[PDB]
Amino acid sequence: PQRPPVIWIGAQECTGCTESLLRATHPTVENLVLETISLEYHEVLSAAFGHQVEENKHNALEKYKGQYVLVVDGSIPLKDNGIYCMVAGEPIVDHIRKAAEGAAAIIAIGSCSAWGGVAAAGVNPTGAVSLQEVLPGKTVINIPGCPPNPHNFLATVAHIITYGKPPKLDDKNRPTFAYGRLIHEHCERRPHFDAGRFAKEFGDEGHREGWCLYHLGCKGPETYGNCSTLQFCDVGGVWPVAIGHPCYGCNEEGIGFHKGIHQLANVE
Amino acid sequence: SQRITIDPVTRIEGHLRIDCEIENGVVSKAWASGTMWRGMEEIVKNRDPRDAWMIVQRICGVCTTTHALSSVRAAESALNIDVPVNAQYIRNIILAAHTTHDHIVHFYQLSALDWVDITSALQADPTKASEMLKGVSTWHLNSPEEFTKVQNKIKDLVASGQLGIFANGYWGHPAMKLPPEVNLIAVAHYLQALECQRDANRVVALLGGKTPHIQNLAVGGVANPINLDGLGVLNLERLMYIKSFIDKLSDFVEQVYKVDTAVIAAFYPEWLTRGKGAVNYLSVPEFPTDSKNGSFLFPGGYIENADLSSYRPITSHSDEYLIKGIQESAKHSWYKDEAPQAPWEGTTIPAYDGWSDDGKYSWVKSPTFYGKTVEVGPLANMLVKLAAGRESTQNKLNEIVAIYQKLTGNTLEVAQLHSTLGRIIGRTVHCCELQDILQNQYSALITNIGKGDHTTFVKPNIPATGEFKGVGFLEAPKGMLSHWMVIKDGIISNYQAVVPSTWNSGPRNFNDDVGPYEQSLVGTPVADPNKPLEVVRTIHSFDPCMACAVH
Ligand code: SF4
Ligand code: SF4
Ligand code: FCO
Ligand code: F3S
Ligand SMILES: [Cl-]
Ligand SMILES: [Mg+2]
Ligand code: NI
Repeated sequence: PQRPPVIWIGAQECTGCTESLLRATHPTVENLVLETISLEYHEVLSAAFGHQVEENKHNALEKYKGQYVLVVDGSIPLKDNGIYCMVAGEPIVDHIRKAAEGAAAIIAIGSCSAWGGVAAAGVNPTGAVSLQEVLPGKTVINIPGCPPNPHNFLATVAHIITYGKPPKLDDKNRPTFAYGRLIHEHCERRPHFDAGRFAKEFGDEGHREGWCLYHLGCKGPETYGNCSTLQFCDVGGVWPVAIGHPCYGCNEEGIGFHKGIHQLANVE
Repeated sequence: SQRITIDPVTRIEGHLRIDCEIENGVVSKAWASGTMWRGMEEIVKNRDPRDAWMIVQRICGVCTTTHALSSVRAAESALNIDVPVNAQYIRNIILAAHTTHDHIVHFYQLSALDWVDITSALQADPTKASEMLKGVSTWHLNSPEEFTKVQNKIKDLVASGQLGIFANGYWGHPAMKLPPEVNLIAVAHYLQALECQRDANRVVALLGGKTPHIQNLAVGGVANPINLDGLGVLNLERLMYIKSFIDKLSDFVEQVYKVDTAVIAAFYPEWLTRGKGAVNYLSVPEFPTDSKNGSFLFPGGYIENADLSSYRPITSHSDEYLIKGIQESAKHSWYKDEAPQAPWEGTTIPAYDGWSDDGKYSWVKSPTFYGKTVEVGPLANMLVKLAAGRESTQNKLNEIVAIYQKLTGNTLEVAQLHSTLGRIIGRTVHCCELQDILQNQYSALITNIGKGDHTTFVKPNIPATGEFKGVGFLEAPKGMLSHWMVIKDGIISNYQAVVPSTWNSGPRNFNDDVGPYEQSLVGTPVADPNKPLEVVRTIHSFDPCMACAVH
């Protein structure tokens, strides 16, 4: 049978959001590209290069007009008329706006495309912005994290394929199944927070008993996500706090890449 | 002539003793004995009906899930509750995936060492072994390289001098007929089976909350919260994860287990002519798919005197013909009340007095159906599906017969299925057909959630006066299971389990008639009475579970 088409364009990306797919199990990346979707453009895996791969992009945008999912990782740099990311001699913002015209659905995978992320932090050398800022007339689905668990992306695509619409979204256009709750409102160390049982430094007695990481700078009280429940890598028990380090807030604009690791969060 | 005892029987669940009189080199008479009792029916008495399933699940951890499901069905029967269809899809996926694990582990970990000589595998040529399977299997892990790695693990274990659970085995016995190459193929498949059964139990875990001993049931439905858009509940990501494990099971079942079944029959063809335990068979229908506890995917029925053409179909778990026929006796069992009892009126009063050949010799009761002895389990199940004209069952049996024909030049007729190898074949056919059950019920769940039905639970009410009787039927891996609950003044006043290994392992009955294990052994050739491998081969074909049989 025919498979649903996907076009993937990277802007100011580190490739970590593509690499999340190589950890996925349901589906694995091989079952994603042979069974679930037709990946029509993705520069990390493509056999074709150069003028051949730019022809196959143009052919797919025509063939599948109105039908494809467009995915972008990385921020989009507006400073100095787009020149901080140039592909085939043109600003990446022009390739993204052209591909958005014919898309059936548009997804910002990762904090960089969702809200600017690390690339837009500090002084913001390149005038980096989000995918939604570049496409003001379109509904962009945001899947933040640095990178997210890959299944936060894969189960969003599956809902579009299987049931013919996107999952339910919050007021930042994030899927509720993955981003509907604060990490601290579903964290297994909340009993320790409640009792005043805190780690004070890495390797101390409370740290070595799995106590709450609030006084090490945990950003769980101010970060929406599923890191404590879905966790990572499908082996069981693996997320930053379970390994012994505070949440940094990488999902959440104004927290990750802004606040220091050891700066304390506000508590509701 | 002489008398032998096999105690313990190993590579079963629980505690079994088998006695045999041998005359002129053949078993002339046998006794089956369950040697451990707990009193699980008495432990659950006087409790709230909603609590029973968590207690009686612990009748058995090999057939985990089964007593849990039968118990909620029994309370739902007494109370007149219709289970939500989503709760049926979830219960069905759990039972089908559990039963896949159970049958694979029985064929490989429990039974294979009756037929396979691990020492002989050290003499095999790995290349010749791989060449034997060309045009017989498409399995991707039959290479010479795989078989050489397996042979080297056997070589290392032997060289250590610590054989442990592989020691003092039946190596070189005259009833061991496989060539060295086929012994090495079987050991490689034994190890590969452990990966497939682990995948099957990952399906069970994601819906049950763990395994062994699931924790997602309720009188009224299930505890899983269906919400595609919810964090921390049964959402689309969790359903995709379940599907990733369902899809891993088929290739091993079809290309390894199904093919090995035909190969064992090709090397042991006289085992198609012995081990008949009964002439009557019973199975119940299974996998309900409607909103009113019916519309089963697999059929049930009753066969009398081995006549498939005149069988009686069973299409409902409320069938009064099935309900009214079932009784149990304790004449030759260690309980006080001996006359046949309908389970709603059953007692379980212990009366141990030691072993007597003509008196009491087991903790297992003796069940009958309108006064007759009956075999349950995969041979019953397969023969009822063939009587019903079920084309899926016909076709799967035909695939096993076609491999046997290619290997031997001989065919297999239905008369040859009433035997130790026919029983083994019925189990394999069931495991194969269950893979379609899993695909069907996963698709049904996804489609129903998409129509906007997220319902999973109907909260029960239990009147504080009145007497209510309920029965929960289930087609378990070992055969028809029933749990019988009486409710009086809001609490359990009687609880009786009649379990498939009770039917097959129970001792002589109120009329001194012989049950299936004891009948199956008459005529068994025994080359060495000190090492009675031939007896253990026939008994293992029934998949004994003595925690189940006695409870
Ligand atoms: S969101 Fe994080 S992992 Fe993804 S492109 Fe940006 S820096 Fe890399
Ligand atoms: S501060 Fe962090 S570690 Fe402590 S309970 Fe909240 S989310 Fe968990
Ligand atoms: N299958 C199984 Fe256990 C037995 N006998 C039950 O029910
Ligand atoms: S740093 Fe990021 S990965 Fe989760 S635990 Fe905190 S939102
Ligand atoms: Cl839903
Ligand atoms: Mg009983
Ligand atoms: Ni059991």
